[PDB]
Amino acid sequence: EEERSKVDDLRGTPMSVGTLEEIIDDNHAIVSTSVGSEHYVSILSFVDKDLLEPGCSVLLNHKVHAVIGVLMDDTDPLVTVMKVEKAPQETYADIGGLDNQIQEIKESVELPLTHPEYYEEMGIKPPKGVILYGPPGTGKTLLAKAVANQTSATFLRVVGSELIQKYLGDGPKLVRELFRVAEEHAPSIVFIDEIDAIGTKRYDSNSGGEREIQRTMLELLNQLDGFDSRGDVKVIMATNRIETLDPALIRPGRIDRKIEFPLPDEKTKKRIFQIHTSRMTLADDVTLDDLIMAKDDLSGADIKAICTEAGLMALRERRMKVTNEDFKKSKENVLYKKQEG
Amino acid sequence: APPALWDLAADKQTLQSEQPLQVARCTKIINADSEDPKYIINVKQFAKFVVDLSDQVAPTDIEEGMRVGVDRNKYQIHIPLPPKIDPTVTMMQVEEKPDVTYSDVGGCKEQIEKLREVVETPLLHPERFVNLGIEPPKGVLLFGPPGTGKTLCARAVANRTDACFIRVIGSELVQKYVGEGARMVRELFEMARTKKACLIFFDEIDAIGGARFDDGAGGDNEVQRTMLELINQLDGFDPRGNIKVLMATNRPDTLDPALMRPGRLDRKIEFSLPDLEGRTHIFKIHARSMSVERDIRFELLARLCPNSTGAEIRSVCTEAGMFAIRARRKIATEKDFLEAVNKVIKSYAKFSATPRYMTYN
Amino acid sequence: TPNCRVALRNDSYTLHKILPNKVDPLVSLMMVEKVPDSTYEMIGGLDKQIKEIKEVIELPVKHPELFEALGIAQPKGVLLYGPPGTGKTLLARAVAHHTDCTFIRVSGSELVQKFIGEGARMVRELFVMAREHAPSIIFMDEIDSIGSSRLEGGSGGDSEVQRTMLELLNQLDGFEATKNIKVIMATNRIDILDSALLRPGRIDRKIEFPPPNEEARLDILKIHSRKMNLTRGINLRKIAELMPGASGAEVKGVCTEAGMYALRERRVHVTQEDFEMAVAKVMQKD
Amino acid sequence: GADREVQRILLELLNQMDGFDQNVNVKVIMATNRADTLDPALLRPGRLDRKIEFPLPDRRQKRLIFSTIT
Amino acid sequence: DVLPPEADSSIMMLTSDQKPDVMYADIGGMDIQKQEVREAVELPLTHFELYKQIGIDPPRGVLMYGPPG
Ligand SMILES: Nc1ncnc2c1ncn2[C@@H]1O[C@H](COP(=O)(O)OP(=O)(O)OP(=O)(O)O)[C@@H](O)[C@H]1O
Ligand SMILES: Nc1ncnc2c1ncn2[C@@H]1O[C@H](COP(=O)(O)OP(=O)(O)OP(=O)(O)O)[C@@H](O)[C@H]1O
Ligand SMILES: Nc1ncnc2c1ncn2[C@@H]1O[C@H](COP(=O)(O)OP(=O)(O)OP(=O)(O)O)[C@@H](O)[C@H]1O
Repeated sequence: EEERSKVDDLRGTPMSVGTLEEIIDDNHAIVSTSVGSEHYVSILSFVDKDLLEPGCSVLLNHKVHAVIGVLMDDTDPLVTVMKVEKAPQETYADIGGLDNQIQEIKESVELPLTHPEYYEEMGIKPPKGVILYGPPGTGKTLLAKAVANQTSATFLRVVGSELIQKYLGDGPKLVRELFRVAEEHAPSIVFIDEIDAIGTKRYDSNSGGEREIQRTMLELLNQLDGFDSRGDVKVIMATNRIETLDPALIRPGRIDRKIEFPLPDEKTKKRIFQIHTSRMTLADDVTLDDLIMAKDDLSGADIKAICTEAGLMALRERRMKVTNEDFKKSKENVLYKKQEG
Repeated sequence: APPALWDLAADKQTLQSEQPLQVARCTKIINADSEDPKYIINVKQFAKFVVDLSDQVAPTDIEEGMRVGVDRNKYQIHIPLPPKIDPTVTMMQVEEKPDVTYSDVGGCKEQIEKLREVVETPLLHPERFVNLGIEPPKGVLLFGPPGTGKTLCARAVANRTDACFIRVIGSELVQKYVGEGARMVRELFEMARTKKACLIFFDEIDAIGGARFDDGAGGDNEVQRTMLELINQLDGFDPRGNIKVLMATNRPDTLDPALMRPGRLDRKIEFSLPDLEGRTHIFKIHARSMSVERDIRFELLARLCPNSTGAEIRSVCTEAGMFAIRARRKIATEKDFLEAVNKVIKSYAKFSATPRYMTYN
Repeated sequence: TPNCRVALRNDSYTLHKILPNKVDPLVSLMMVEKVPDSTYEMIGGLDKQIKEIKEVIELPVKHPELFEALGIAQPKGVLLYGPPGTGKTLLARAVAHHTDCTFIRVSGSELVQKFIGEGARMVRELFVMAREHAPSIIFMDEIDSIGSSRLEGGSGGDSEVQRTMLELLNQLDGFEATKNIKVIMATNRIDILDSALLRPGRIDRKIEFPPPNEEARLDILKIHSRKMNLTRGINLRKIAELMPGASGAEVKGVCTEAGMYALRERRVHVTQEDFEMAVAKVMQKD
Repeated sequence: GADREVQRILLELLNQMDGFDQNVNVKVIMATNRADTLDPALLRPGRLDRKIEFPLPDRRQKRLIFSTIT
Repeated sequence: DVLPPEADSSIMMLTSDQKPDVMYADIGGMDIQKQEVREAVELPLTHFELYKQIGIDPPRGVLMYGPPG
């Protein structure tokens, strides 16, 4: 009512947007705005003074440098990288052969949060995350378990050591903010895939050095260990080669669960071809036995790419049904690809 | 809305109080004293002003390098400001509230005792050591196997008697644009001296303790500044520093910090780590969780996993009820989980046995 | 709307007027710099190859309603490997020119980092510009050199760009949205083997970049010869056979640099001899 | 940041010379002791189309360099 | 009102009339660099239309490197 028509005359019309430097128990707050300016602000209104804390943005009324209201504005560089969303149409039911592998991780990710009643009454509580890996180049097949996880709660994916070591640091602080922002969005899932920090050869741009790289990773462990945060921000690690990472990383996490990705057998590969070709239309003469017999140590995306190139070649004839001669001639292209060099 | 109603209704008295002190801009550092009435002062505005002070402030209270308020019109000194340094790095350095009480110990006795008397007893009974002094020691050093790194400090958090202490993370000392760590390490010391006996703890000193010299090129120069400025500011004579010390890392390396500590530090202890008869103690703490059958023997299971510290046997108690949920069992029978416990120790030792003993060896 | 120029009044400090701003023009600045337009009429010899890339690029732009009919996923990216050569850079913006979609290049120095955010992963905020404007084509420019042929510093140095396209394709397939976003590789050898070590044959489109050929030299010779006044007594058959190997960019060296001798001779029309001069000029440095 | 602004000023003159395209008029000659620090955008064709490298003196140049000083 | 032009500001122009030191008879060694530079400098500057005749766009870009010498 009258207060809205009162306090507005004090702040307006012009006002500046500064930053909070430090607070004094005398209700005088020291503000800093562009460029390099200080002051004593004491206001009893709209505060919220305890939730502000130094290091946040505050308004400045021209007369005289008073803060009428609080502003939390994001935006921010890091907040942009977490969303959105995906909520992908794919599910954990579109993959097969890892049922024995997936059972434990699916359980472990749905162990907390959803289905809490048997979890909370048992008093186990293993909230250190999970650790993934496999050969030869998989780990995306383990990401095919992250899509099902993207269907539940909140998800964030941070991959590759380039985002830290491309320039000088400041080291982990880029990760340190990911922890806290995920705490503000808790519960959320943070997935990290292919950690090359110790496996990289040449750093990006001009930065050093091999041992500083290690120290930012070690501070990542203490962040992850950790002292002292109980929040999740559930963390999942994944890579191709676990031997590169130091055993110093395993005790803090993941001490309870780590999975290994086995190579698929004949029955699994048959399932894989089934799931991809479900949407595709194939000729009657295409058989699933000879295909998986001729292939040796191939993942889902390989049998995927051969079908993609079969349909691409079938587009030259503008045919939606891929014949077995076209399928085999297309298969020979990726077969010659891996066998050329 | 009612609290915001009364919150916005105090601006009528606030605007009357808004006339004074709102011209106090800005904060300015003094330079020299030519005489008693007149002082030269510098401000961030880049204009250095020589000016007098207000008659409400005693001139004997202003010492060189004290920041004070100013009435821009007359430029005279208004009110001094105690706080000076630093931006948000300090507030991030500060920690509060307890957790992880003493009941969370895994059976270590002589360890926890000998480190209790270095820190907690001097501040618990100060008159005792001053009477019978001699003098309490400066501080300690922690390291060894991972179980249990860094949790022992949480014990001091919950056992802290009155004044909270500050914990510090190691890797934040070293930063891009060399010369930021110099200000960094210095300011927290002055803060501590105002904090009257508050504790400062650096984790993973091995990151900033890289020793010593290499051919070329530095390299360790920006590292050596951090450590050596640390030790130099640690070897100052005033006070110094009453705030005691606390240190922890992983490996005993490197030699330079290790050769500098025994002069200024003492009481280096090594883990220990679960003794045979002590391994069961971790099982006694974790026994309060879930439900322990009266026929379960902890001493039998404990010998089957040497060198596992407390983490791995925590995952033992964890995988008990974990695999019990999948089998719908409410309580974990001793014979049920051990079949998965030999598997959970061996299968995780297959790729790596976790040789922390080899990390420093 | 944010990020628009607006007049500011003196008294109330209000918004007097609305004025237009420039944000993409700074992007297209380096764009038109780094690459010209080069429509299909300015390229020759890749007819067989542009046939291959046409179905890859045009399908998500125009056809996709048949994608679900054939149950085939959209292609994520494509690569061009072969001795330079030229046109692999031109073809990208040529297809994008006929697609009307915006053309975006990777780093980019220096000034792609400042224009887009302050500091970050740098593969996200850029992707936020490509999300703002779709469809858009992403190109890898360039880090193709013999420098940089060591496979020690050169590999690990470009392998962060290979990690760029890795995590970008990992984005496209894993999360975010939606289609039309593609990546193009232009390089020759060496780190092609490192990318196929990072690419376990999964997934990408394989397109070879061919060396210049005789019959490929004829038509392209005429193409670059379209802008310089000359008589018709010039035999394009014999002149192309004299230049085996070399590169695509050598064609322009021939034509252009031959023009200077004619300008020294003051002749308005050039002669066959004068072009055959610059032939030798470009064969001495080889 | 002012150095970055003056290299965006180098880009701004890089834009102004596009203002000079075409015909009338300007002439820009450029030399450097080390070309490894130059950004590819400057050496890119369309703006600096000529790269002239100073060769090490040779026998033909020896006799000329001796005649001129003598 | 705007600048005439041109009254500057800074630098300034001229100052080169009382200079330069010596003519080109000094350095006679190169002869392959001068043929490039001369054709890339004085020829486009003297005749602008001669380039438009033949249909070649004269560049303004001149880059030098190699020292020492
Ligand atoms: N049993 C299965 N059923 C269905 N799909 C499968 C199965 N196994 C694997 N896949 C699919 O095969 C793909 C394999 O991905 P791939 O390992 O080729 O990724 P990648 O390119 O190696 O990733 P990165 O480069 O990040 O390691 C997965 O996306 C997964 O969806
Ligand atoms: N002997 C023990 N008594 C009680 N708890 C233990 C013991 N050993 C391990 N733990 C528990 O195991 C958990 C994991 O230890 P943690 O990984 O934090 O050690 P760390 O800090 O990594 O060691 P370091 O700092 O040396 O690397 C700790 O929270 C700790 O409570
Ligand atoms: N097929 C071709 N034959 C001859 N010249 C060509 C051909 N394609 C392009 N060029 C010329 O080469 C120049 C550069 O083209 P483009 O940018 O595609 O190659 P580039 O990527 O610069 O070469 P590089 O890979 O060596 O950097 C263009 O000005 C064009 O006139």
